[PDB]
Amino acid sequence: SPELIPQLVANVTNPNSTEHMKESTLEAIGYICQDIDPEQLQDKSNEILTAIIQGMRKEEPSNNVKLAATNALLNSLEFTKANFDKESERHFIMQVVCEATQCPDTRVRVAALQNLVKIMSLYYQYMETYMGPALFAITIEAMKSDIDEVALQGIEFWSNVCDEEMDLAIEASEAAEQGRPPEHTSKFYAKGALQYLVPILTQTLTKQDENDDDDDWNPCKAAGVCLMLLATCCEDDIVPHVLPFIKEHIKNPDWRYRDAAVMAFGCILEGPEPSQLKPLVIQAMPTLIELMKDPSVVVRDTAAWTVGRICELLPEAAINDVYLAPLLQCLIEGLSAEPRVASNVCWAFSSLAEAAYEAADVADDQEEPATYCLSSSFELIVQKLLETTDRPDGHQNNLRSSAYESLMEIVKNSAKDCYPAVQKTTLVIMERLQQVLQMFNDLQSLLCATLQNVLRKVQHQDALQISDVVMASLLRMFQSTAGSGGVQEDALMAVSTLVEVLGGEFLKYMEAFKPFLGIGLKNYAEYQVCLAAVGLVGDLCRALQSNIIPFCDEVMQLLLENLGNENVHRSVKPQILSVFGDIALAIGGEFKKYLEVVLNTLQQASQAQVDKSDYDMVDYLNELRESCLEAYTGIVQGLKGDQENVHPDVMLVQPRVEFILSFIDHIAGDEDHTDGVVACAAGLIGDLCTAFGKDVLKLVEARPMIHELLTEGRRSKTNKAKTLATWATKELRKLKNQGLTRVD
Amino acid sequence: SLEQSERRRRLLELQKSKRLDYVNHARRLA
Repeated sequence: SPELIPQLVANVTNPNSTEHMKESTLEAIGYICQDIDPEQLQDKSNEILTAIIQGMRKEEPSNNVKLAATNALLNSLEFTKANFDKESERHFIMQVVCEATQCPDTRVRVAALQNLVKIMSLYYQYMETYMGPALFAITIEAMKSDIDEVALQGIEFWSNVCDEEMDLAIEASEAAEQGRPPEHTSKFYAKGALQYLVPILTQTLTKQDENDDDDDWNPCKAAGVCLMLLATCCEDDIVPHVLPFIKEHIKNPDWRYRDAAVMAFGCILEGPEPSQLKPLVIQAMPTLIELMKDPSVVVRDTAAWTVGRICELLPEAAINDVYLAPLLQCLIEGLSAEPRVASNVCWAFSSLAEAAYEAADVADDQEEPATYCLSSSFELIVQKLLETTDRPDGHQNNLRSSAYESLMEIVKNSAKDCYPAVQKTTLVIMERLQQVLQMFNDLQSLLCATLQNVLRKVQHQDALQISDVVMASLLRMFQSTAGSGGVQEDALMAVSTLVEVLGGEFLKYMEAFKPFLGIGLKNYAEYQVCLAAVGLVGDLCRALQSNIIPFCDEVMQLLLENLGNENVHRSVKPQILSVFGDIALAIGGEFKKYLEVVLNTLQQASQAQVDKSDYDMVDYLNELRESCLEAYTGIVQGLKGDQENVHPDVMLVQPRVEFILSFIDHIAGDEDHTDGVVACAAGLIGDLCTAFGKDVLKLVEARPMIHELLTEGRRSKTNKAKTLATWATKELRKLKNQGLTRVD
Repeated sequence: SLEQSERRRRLLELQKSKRLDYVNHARRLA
């Protein structure tokens, strides 16, 4: 900064500067610290702090100048690292901040505590046990204040202390395992303040905003998060401090205390040893079932969340031959409650399904369990979740997404005596495939997983009926609604799943789908959709095999036009080349129609080169080369066939063998080749051996680097290169030893 | 989104392995 920063600093340090001059400049200084990177500001940090501390000092009469300077400190902490390093400069900064927290003005008071929070978040290691009680006294008093903006800073401070000390606990745990001293050692401030922290936080849980709002962030919510972070930070230590509050207020006539009891209990469910928490959950269960039917909307919401958190963190307790029946019964009714409650109920069911599935007995010769502890309730709970789906208020609290997520999870994690209900409800879900698609992000992957799951375990004719529904929904989708880029991609990946499971039986749907597959391959602008469409063709090649023949003319046309287009993202090219191999492998001799142009494309793509410097392009070249090798492999094998002798059709690839082996030889000579490329090269060499015979051996032996590439492959770490390089060596050895008479 | 990238990578790997299984069947391996 040529002259600017010094000008600002001088206008604060100057004793003749007016109240306006100092105050306006510190705000200007403050915003500058929010702008530039430490590149310029770390030289000036010595001078910027001089002006900042000058404005915060006890001796400054104006509170406006104090606030401006205290706010400026907050923004400058990103590069006070070198100043915090020396203890005397640290002693001065800390004293100024601590004295600023005692200022009669509230605006300064809050900003001074904001500093303690951020300093704690950044420089934990530089805080000595010396500062321990000093910081404890200021932040605890901040917590006990009637002003909410003051209370929030006191709570956030310890939440940040917990975050830092949890990472240090992790740091110490791995250091012990490895037999090392931890790089940094925890000072356990949270453990030492826990006695005093919990009574305050439990009491702050009683100050809920009766006029409820999710956007608003207040001391009551912060307290809940704080107790939760204290539970994971201090583990079993927290239990004796929170439990007497819970037990005393769980049946308080005042809803605010009753709500605090269920919250506090829910907050301590992770951290302490599950062996302590399980009997406590069992003890609290009857009361928990009562609190589900609480008159107060607030208590129910917290009760559902507590139950929903029990099911996730402590599954063995949620399943109980004693309380399961009344638990499931009240969760059913909870789906008819407000979205605040019903969403957590959905979450509870999903965890219960996983819990009941994991626990279920599976014969050690069988795939799935015959029965599980949700079988009696299965049909009822899966029906009420679908009705929860039809709720016109499903948008709020994300009820609709929670209901579908449950429905899927329940259907996935199910016993055999639930299969009729599984099949019925999964038909309904697939009927609404469009709005499930157009609906967080894992929901689509979980939908593909469940569809994959159901199709495999249900009776074959029932899987065909589900497949009929899925395709009926997708074909209606494409033909009705416009077609969003993210939506189409998810729709294609959905098709991929069905194809991979159905195999050759997908041929039913091939007619009605081919236009929409074509739209995907024609989508140059949104290449992610394109890549998915390219991927699907390969899946179709493995599924339909030679039955894809009457669909190849068009597909091949689209794939070749895609390659000829100069504006298609580079990711698409190698995938199309790979899929040429899948086509040739599927259609066999029928490929002769496309052969010339494909071989000419592969030849051009193989000779493509990028410069050594570009780290990204070198990774791309190998991805392109891998696809080139794969393509040839699919072509050589495809025209060869699976018979006794080689089909004469491969002799059309014979003129290309010289180029192919030169391409492999050039790959071998390149030190920067990948294990995937080496594997694909070794694979191709073996293929050439089986197709063309002893001549290949001679041409391989004349290119000595190929011998080295094979040696490298058999010794490689990966399973792919190991297997294929051994196979090519074996195939080359067969050609070496053929026509040799054996003797005893 | 980070969730959509991993959803994309997982499918490509699966398609690549299924391709390898089909070719190695034609090659007669393992």
